[PDB]
Amino acid sequence: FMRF
Amino acid sequence: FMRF
Amino acid sequence: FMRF
Amino acid sequence: AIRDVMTKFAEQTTMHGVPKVINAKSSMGRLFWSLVCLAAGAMFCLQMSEVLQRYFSYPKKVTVEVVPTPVPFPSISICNMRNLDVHILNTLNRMFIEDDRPFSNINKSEHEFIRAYMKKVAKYAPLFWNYQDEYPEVFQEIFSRTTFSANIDPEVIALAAVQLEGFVVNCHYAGHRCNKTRDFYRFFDPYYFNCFTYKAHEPTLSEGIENGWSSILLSGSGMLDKNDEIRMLPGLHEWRSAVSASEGVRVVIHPPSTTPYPFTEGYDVPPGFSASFGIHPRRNIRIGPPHGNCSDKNPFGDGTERYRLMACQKMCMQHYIVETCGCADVGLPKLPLQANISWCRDDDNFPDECMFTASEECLQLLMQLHNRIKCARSIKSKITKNTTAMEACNCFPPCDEVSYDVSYSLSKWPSAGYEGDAAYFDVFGIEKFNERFNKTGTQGKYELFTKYFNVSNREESMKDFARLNVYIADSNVVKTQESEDYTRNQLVSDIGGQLGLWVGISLITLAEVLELIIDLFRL
Amino acid sequence: AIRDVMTKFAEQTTMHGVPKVINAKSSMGRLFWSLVCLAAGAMFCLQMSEVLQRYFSYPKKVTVEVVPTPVPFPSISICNMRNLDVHILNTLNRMFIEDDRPFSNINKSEHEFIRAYMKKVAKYAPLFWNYQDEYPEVFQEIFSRTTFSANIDPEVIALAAVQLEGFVVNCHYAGHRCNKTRDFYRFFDPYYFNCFTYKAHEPTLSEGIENGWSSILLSGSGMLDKNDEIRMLPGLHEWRSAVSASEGVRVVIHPPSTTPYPFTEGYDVPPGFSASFGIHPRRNIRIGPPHGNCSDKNPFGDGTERYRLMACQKMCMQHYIVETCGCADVGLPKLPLQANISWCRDDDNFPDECMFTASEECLQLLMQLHNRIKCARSIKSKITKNTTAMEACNCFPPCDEVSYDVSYSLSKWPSAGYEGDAAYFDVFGIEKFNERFNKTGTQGKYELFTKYFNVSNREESMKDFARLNVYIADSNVVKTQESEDYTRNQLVSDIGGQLGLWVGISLITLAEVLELIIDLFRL
Amino acid sequence: AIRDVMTKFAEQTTMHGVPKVINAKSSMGRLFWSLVCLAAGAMFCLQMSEVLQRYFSYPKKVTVEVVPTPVPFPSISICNMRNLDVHILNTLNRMFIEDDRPFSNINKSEHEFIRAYMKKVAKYAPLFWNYQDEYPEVFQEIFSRTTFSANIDPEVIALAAVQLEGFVVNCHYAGHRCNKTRDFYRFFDPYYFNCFTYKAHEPTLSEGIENGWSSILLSGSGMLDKNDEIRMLPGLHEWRSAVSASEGVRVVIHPPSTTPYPFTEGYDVPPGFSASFGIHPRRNIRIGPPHGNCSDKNPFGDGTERYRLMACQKMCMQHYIVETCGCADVGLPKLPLQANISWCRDDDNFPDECMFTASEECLQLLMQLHNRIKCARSIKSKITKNTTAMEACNCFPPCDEVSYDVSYSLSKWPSAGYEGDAAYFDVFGIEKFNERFNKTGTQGKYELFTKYFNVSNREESMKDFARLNVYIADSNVVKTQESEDYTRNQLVSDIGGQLGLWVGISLITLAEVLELIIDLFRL
Ligand SMILES: *[C@@H]1O[C@H](CO)[C@@H](O)[C@H](O)[C@H]1NC(C)=O
Ligand SMILES: *[C@@H]1O[C@H](CO)[C@@H](O)[C@H](O)[C@H]1NC(C)=O
Ligand SMILES: *[C@@H]1O[C@H](CO)[C@@H](O)[C@H](O)[C@H]1NC(C)=O
Ligand SMILES: *[C@@H]1O[C@H](CO)[C@@H](O)[C@H](O)[C@H]1NC(C)=O
Ligand SMILES: *[C@@H]1O[C@H](CO)[C@@H](O)[C@H](O)[C@H]1NC(C)=O
Ligand SMILES: *[C@@H]1O[C@H](CO)[C@@H](O)[C@H](O)[C@H]1NC(C)=O
Ligand SMILES: *[C@@H]1O[C@H](CO)[C@@H](O)[C@H](O)[C@H]1NC(C)=O
Ligand SMILES: *[C@@H]1O[C@H](CO)[C@@H](O)[C@H](O)[C@H]1NC(C)=O
Ligand SMILES: *[C@@H]1O[C@H](CO)[C@@H](O)[C@H](O)[C@H]1NC(C)=O
Ligand SMILES: *[C@@H]1O[C@H](CO)[C@@H](O)[C@H](O)[C@H]1NC(C)=O
Ligand SMILES: *[C@@H]1O[C@H](CO)[C@@H](O)[C@H](O)[C@H]1NC(C)=O
Ligand SMILES: *[C@@H]1O[C@H](CO)[C@@H](O)[C@H](O)[C@H]1NC(C)=O
Ligand SMILES: *[C@@H]1O[C@H](CO)[C@@H](O)[C@H](O)[C@H]1NC(C)=O
Ligand SMILES: *[C@@H]1O[C@H](CO)[C@@H](O)[C@H](O)[C@H]1NC(C)=O
Ligand SMILES: *[C@@H]1O[C@H](CO)[C@@H](O)[C@H](O)[C@H]1NC(C)=O
Repeated sequence: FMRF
Repeated sequence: FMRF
Repeated sequence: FMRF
Repeated sequence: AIRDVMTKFAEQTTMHGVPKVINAKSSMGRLFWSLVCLAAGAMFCLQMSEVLQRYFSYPKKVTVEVVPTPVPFPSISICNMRNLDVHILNTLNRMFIEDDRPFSNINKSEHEFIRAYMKKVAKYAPLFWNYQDEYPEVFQEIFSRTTFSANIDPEVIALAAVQLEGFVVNCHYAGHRCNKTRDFYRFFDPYYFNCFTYKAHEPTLSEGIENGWSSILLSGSGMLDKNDEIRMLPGLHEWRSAVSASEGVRVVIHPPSTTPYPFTEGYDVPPGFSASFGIHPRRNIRIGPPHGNCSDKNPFGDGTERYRLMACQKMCMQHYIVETCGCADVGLPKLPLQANISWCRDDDNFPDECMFTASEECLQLLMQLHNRIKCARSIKSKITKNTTAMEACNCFPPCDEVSYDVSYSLSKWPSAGYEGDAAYFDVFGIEKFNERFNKTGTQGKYELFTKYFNVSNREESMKDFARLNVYIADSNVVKTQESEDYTRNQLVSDIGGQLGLWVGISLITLAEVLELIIDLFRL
Repeated sequence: AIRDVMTKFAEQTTMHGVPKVINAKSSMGRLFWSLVCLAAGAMFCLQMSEVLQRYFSYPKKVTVEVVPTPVPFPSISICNMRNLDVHILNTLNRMFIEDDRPFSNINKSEHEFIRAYMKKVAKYAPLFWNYQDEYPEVFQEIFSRTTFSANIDPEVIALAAVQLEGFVVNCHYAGHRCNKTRDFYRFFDPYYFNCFTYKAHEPTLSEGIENGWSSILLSGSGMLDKNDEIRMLPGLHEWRSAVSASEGVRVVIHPPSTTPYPFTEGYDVPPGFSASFGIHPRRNIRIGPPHGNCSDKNPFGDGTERYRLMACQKMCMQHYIVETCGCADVGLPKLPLQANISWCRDDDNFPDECMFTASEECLQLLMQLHNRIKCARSIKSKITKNTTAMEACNCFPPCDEVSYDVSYSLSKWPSAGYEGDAAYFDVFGIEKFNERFNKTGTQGKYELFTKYFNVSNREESMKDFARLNVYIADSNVVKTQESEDYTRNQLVSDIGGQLGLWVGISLITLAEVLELIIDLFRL
Repeated sequence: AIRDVMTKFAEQTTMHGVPKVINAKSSMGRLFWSLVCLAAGAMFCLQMSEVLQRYFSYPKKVTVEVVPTPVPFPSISICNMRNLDVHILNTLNRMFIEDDRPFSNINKSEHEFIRAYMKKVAKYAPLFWNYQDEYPEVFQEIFSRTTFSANIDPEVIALAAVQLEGFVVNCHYAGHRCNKTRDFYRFFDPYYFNCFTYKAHEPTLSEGIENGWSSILLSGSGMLDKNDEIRMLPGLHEWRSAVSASEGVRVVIHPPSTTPYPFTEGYDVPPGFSASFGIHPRRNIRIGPPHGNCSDKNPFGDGTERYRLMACQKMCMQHYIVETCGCADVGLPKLPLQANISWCRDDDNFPDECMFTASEECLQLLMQLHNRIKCARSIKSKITKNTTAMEACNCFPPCDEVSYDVSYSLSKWPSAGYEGDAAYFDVFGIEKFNERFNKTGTQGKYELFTKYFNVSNREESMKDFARLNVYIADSNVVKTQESEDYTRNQLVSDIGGQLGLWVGISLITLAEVLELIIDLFRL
C-alpha cells in the first residue's frame, strides 16, 4: 500500500 | 575573525 | 605475487 | 512588292544567314543556306527554351562567410529541474507523515498553494487507496506535474515554486554585478513551474567575468527529507518522461525577444559541477516566396515576439490536438483565438463525493481523464510524421535568424580543501546567502538552510550548487545568406549571348526586322 | 580564281575585320588592318585556350541550405562498457577466491563460457606464477578482452555477456513503449562483447517521450565484489587502451542499415547521469568520377549494408595488417575473401604441457604471441599516415550521406528525496525489474539484485543506472550538395561570347567560311 | 569632306544601327533610326555602368567541401586547475596552523617560493587583521592568484607549481609511449601557474591508443588537508571569477606553433571522469585587401608564432588598458615594445612598516591598488563593445586557418570492482607512480601519496585522476575557401556580351570607329  |  |  | 521589301532588307540587313538565303543565285546554294538558317534558328530556340525555364525555376544561391559584426548577447533562461520550493516540499511530506489523509489537511495550512494542492489531491485519495494495485499506471499519470499546472492558478503556484532570491546565489555580466530585480524576468512553464530569463544590461561595483555571463545556482535536492518508505507525493514527478527525476539546471540560450521552450530545447547541468558554454554565433538570411520560402511573422501568433519556427510548429500541434481530441495540451502554447478551450488534464468535472467514496462514477471519470491524456499524446507523436498536416500550417523558416552553436564542458565546482573553503566563504559570509530568508515569511527555510549548510558539512552541502558560464567564444559571426541564382540581368545577358552565337541578331537587328514587318504592312 | 572566291566572300561576309583587309585599297591600310585582324584572332585564341582548359579542369560547385524534408530517425547502438554479466563476474571472482588454480576449476561449473574461460586461462597460469615480475607488460596484454574474443566462440561468449533483458530497463519511442524483442538487434564486438542496435518502429500503450527516444539502462558496476587485495581476472581489462576501466554506456548514433564501430566512434554516458543528445541532421550529396570522387559501394564489401567511409578505411587497414604480419586484427572487420586467416591473438598453438610447466617452449610461444600483437599494432598506427597506401584502397566518400551533429548534455538522473523515490518505484514496483531474473537460469542474479537494490539503500544503488534521451533538435536538414561548376552549355555560351567579342563570327558565319573553303575546293 | 568620311564608314561599317541612320533617305526614317540608335546606346551605357560598378564592389565568393588531405595533429595544452603543488599547499596550511603570523614564518622554510610568499603576505597581515570586516571584498581581491603571479618571479613560482612528473601519470600517442621530457613543453600562465603543451612526435615500446592521444592525469584535490575552520590562504583563490574553485583539467586544442590562452578558451574535464574529444578538423582560406580582409602576421607581435585573431585582440586590449590606466593587466600578453610598464597588481610601493602597523598610509596604498585593478577590469569589459577602438587595431582574420570542432563526452574512468582494480595496479605497480617522488627533494610528497593512495582506499583515492582521449573523428577536412566573385576575364566577357547585345560592336568594330576618327583627323 503506497500511502501518501 | 578569519585567521590565516 | 598477484594471485588469480 | 513582297519581293521588293524582301530584297531591300536582304541587302541592308545585319542578320547573318538570312542575307545569303535571300541573295542565293544557285538553287542548291539556296537549299543549303535555307537549311543552315533554319537549323541554327531551331537550335537557338532549343537553348532559349532551356534558359528561360531555368530562370523560371526561380533558383536559389547561398554564400557563407565570417564577419566581424557582433551579435547581441543571447538571452539565457534558467529553470530549476525541481519545480517546488524545498521548504514547501518538506512541509507537504511532514503533513502527510503526521496525517496521510489529504482531506483532513485542507485546513492545516494558511499557504494558498497548500490548500489548493490538498483540495485537488483529496478528490483522488479514495480511488488511490482502493484501485492503485489495479491501475498504478493511471494514478502515476494523474498525479503528474502537468495536471497540477493545468488545474491550479499559476499565480498560486508561483508562491510555492522556486523563487529567484532562493535560486540565483550570485550573478555577473561584463565585469559587473547583476541587479536581479531588473535583469531577471519570471515566466511560467507547465513542467518547470518557475523559470527566469536573463536579459543583458550593458555597463553604464566592478567584479566577475569580464567577457560573459556567470552565475552560481542552487539546484540540488540534498536538503529534502529522506523517508524510510516510498510515499506518494503528487505534483512532483512526471511519469514516463524524458526529463523525469532529473536534478540540475535546464539552460536555454536563445535570441533576445523570443519565447523559450525548456521542455524540448536547452542544455542540462548537474549539481556540483561548473558548466562552460562556448557560444559560437551563427546568422542566416533567407529570401521570399518566389525564390524560396521564409516568414517574418508567426501565422498563429500576435506578432509581439520575434519569430522562431518552433513557435509555429508547436501552435500547429496544438491546433491539431484541439481539432481531434476537443481539448488543449497544457504542454503547448495556448492558441490566442481559443482561450475558451479547456486543457485535456482538467478535472473540474469531479464531484465532491469522490472525496468520500470510490464509486464507479468517480472511477469512470478517472478513466475518461486518462483517455483524454492518451488522445492528446497520440496526436502529438503522430502529427509530426504527417507532412500534409505540417505543410497545411505554413510554418516557413525565419527570414532573418540568429543561431547559437554551443560547446559544452563540465568541471567539479567546489574543489576539496582550501579552494572550496574560499568558495563556501564567498557564498555564506560575504554574500550572506542564508540571511535572505531571515524574514517573517521564510523563517522555516532560514532554519533549514542554517542547519544544512553549516561549516562542518560544507564538503557535502556545497554539491547542491551549480555554476554556469556563458561566453561568446568567437568574435566573428558565421553568416549564411541566400540570394537569387539567376537575375533578370543575367537572363538578358545570356539570351543576348545565345542570340549572337546562333543567329547574330542584336536588338537593333530586332528593330530592323520590325522595320521589315512594318514595311510589309505599308505594302 | 583564288582572288575570285576571295573577293566574293569578302564583299558578302559577316565576319568583321577580314572584309576591310580584303578590300583595303591603301597599302598602309592593308598593313594596319591585317595587323588588327591577326592580333584580335590571337587574343581570341588565348582566351579560348584559357576557357577550354578551365572546363577541362572539370571543376566543382557546392550549395548549402536548410530543407524541410525529414530524415529517417537514426539507429542507436548501445554498448555496456562492462563486457560480462555481473553474476558471471562475481562467480569467477568467488571461484578464484575458493581456489586460485584455474586448472582445478575447469570442472566446477556447467556454464559453457566458464569452462572455456578456465581452460584458456589454465594454459597461462604457470607462466604467470613464474614470470609476472619479469614480464608484467606481457601478461597484462595476453589477459585482455580481445584475446578472449579472439579465442572463444562468440556464441559461447554471448551466454555470459550482458543480456538485453538485464541491460535495458525501459524504452520509449514516439509516445509508445518499445517491444525489446522486435526493436533491439544484438551484435558482437571484440571489446564490447554484446552490443544492441535500436531500429525505430513507428506507431501503428501510450507513454514516454513524444518526440524521440528515451531509455533507462543499467550500466554501473556497484554490485561487483570489492576484494581486499588486487587479484588478476583475465578478460575484463584491456591494458593501455583509451576505453579501459571506464564505467557507463557507449552510444553510437548512425544512419539506419549501417554497421557501427563503437571502439572508434560514439558518445559516452556515465552511470548516475541522464544524457540528452540533440540531433542536428545533415545530408551531403556528391558527384562522380570526372567532376569529383564518390562511391556508393564498399570496394572491399559485399554491398549488403549502406556505405560509410569508415568501413572502407578499416577493411583497408585489415588488408595491410594481413599483408604485413600474416594475421588479422580481431579489432577490425574480417575481410570476406580471407576467412581462412587466423587472428593475431590466436593461441591454439600452445601445448597442454603449458598447463603444468613453465618451460622455455611455452615462454617462447608467449613471446611470439606478444610479438604478433606488436606487429599488428605498429601497422595500425603507421598505415594511416601513409597516403600512398590509403590511396591504393580507393576509399572515396559516399555519394549520398547523412551525418548527425550531436549536442551533448548531462544531468544527475535520480534526484535526492521524493523525486528519486518515485523513480525507484517506477523501476522496481511498476516495471518490476528484478523479477525478470526470477527464473531457473538466473536465480543467483535475482538474489544479488534483491539484496543490492533494496529500498533502504536506493540513494546509492540507483546511481548504477543511466538514462539516454535522443531527439531531433532541428526539424530542417542542413543539405550540402555538390554540382558541376562549368556545364557544356556554359562553355558553349562563353565561347560564343568570346567569338562575338573578338572577331564577331557567329556559327552561321562559321558556315560562311566553310562555304568559302568548299568554294576553294570547287575551284 | 565630313560627309565624305561619314558615308564611307557608313557603307563599310560593321556597327548595326548607325548604318541605317547614315543612309536613311526618308526623313521620318532618319528620325526613327536616330531615336533607336541613341536609345540602344543609352541602355548599353546603363548596363555597363551597373556591371562596371559591380566589379568595383570587388565582390567575394566562397566554396565548401570535404577533402582527403590530413591536417597535422593538434597541439594539446593541459593545465591543472589547481595552481600549486599539493605538498606545498599542505606545508603552507600547516605552517599557518602552527603560527598564523606570516612575518614569523619567513625564516621557517628554505623553499624559495615559500619565503617569497610569506614576505609578500606579511605586508598585508595587519591590514587584514584590522579591516577585514570593513573591506572583505578588497582583501579577497588582493589575495588572488594573479596578484602573486604579478609580484613573484615566475621562475620561483615554477618550483612550487604543479610539476610534469606529478601531473601526467601516463601518455600515449600513435601506439607508442610518450617521452615526457621531449614531448611536453612547459609555459607559465598568470592563473594556471604551470601549463604544459604536448607536441606530437610521430613513430620512428608499442602500446596505447593507436589512432590518437590518451593520457592519465592527476587532477583532484582529495589529498589536501580538510580544516575544521575557514582559514585564509592567499594565492589559491580568484575572487568572483568564472574559473574559480573549479577542480579538474583545462584542455586547449589548438593548431601547432600557436600560443594557447586557457583562461578564455579550452574545455574542462572533472576528476574521476574519462573525457573523449572527437576532433573534426576545419580549414579556412581567405583573400586579401581588395577582395576582403585577412592577415598572415600579428600587427602587435614579433611574427615568430602562427597568427590567431585572439592574439591580436588580446594585445589590443592590453594596448588600451595601458593607455587608460597607465598599467598592464597581468592576465593579458605583455606588449613587446613596452617591457618597462608595470603590472596593475604590482605592490612594490608598500613600505616595510605595513608589516608591523595598520596605518592610514598602508590603507590608502591598499585602496589605490584596488582602484588600479578596478580601472583595468572596467576597460577590459568596456573596450570589446567599442567597435571604433577594435577597428583601430587592424585585427583581421588569418588568411589560412585550421579550426577544430570538438565533440565532448564523459564517462566514469575507474570502474567499481575488478576493472578498477586493474586500473589501480596499472598505475601503482607497473608504472609505479608514487616512486617518482622517492627522492631527497620530494620525500614528503612520497609519504603523502603512500598514505593516501594505499590499496585499502583505492575506490575513493582513484577519483582524483582524470583521463583524456583526443582523436581525429573524421579523416576528411571541411575546407572553406574564399575567392574573387567577378574576375577581370568575366568583366571583359560580360561587357562584350552587352556590347554585342545592344549595339553589335566588336573590338574590331572599335578599331573601325577608331579608323573613322583618324580619318576625320586626316581630313
Ligand atoms: C537595482 O536594485 C536596487 C536594489 O534592489 C533597486 O533599488 C534599483 O531600483 C534597481 N535598479 C533598477 C531596477 O533599475
Ligand atoms: C515553398 O512552399 C510551398 C508550399 O507553401 C511549396 O510548394 C514549395 O515547393 C516551397 N518552395 C521552396 C523553394 O521551399
Ligand atoms: C494526416 O493528416 C490529415 C489531416 O489531419 C489526415 O486527413 C490524414 O489522415 C493524416 N494521415 C495520417 C497517416 O495520419
Ligand atoms: C535574523 O534576524 C533577527 C532579527 O529579526 C536577528 O536578531 C538575527 O541576528 C538575524 N540572523 C542573523 C544570522 O544575523
Ligand atoms: C551540519 O549539517 C549536517 C547536514 O548537512 C548535519 O549532519 C550536521 O550535524 C550539522 N552540524 C552542525 C554542527 O550543526
Ligand atoms: C511484441 O512482444 C510480444 C511479447 O514478447 C510478442 O509476443 C510479439 O510477438 C512482439 N511483436 C513483434 C515481435 O512484432
Ligand atoms: C579523385 O581520386 C583520384 C585517385 O583515385 C585522384 O587522383 C584525383 O585527384 C581525385 N580528384 C578529386 C577531385 O578528388
Ligand atoms: C607506405 O606504404 C607502401 C605500401 O605499403 C610502402 O611501400 C612504403 O614503404 C610505406 N611508407 C612508409 C613511410 O611507411
Ligand atoms: C519468484 O518465483 C516464485 C515461484 O517460482 C514465487 O513464489 C516468488 O514469489 C517470485 N518472487 C517474487 C518477488 O514474486
Ligand atoms: C540493502 O542493500 C545494501 C547494499 O546495497 C546493504 O548494505 C543493506 O544491508 C541492504 N538492506 C537490507 C535491509 O537488506
Ligand atoms: C627520451 O627519454 C629518455 C629518458 O629520459 C632520454 O634519455 C632521451 O634523451 C629522450 N629522448 C629525447 C629527449 O629525444
Ligand atoms: C576591410 O577592413 C576595412 C577597415 O580596415 C573596412 O573598411 C572594410 O569594409 C573591410 N572590408 C571587408 C570586405 O571586410
Ligand atoms: C570608444 O573608444 C574611443 C577610443 O578609445 C573613445 O574615444 C570613445 O569615447 C569610446 N567610446 C565608448 C562609448 O566607450
Ligand atoms: C625509496 O628509496 C629508498 C632508498 O633511498 C629505498 O630503500 C626504498 O625501498 C624506496 N621505496 C620503495 C617503495 O621502493
Ligand atoms: C589508506 O588511505 C586512506 C586515506 O585515503 C586512510 O584513511 C586509510 O587509513 C589508509 N589505509 C592504510 C591501511 O594505510
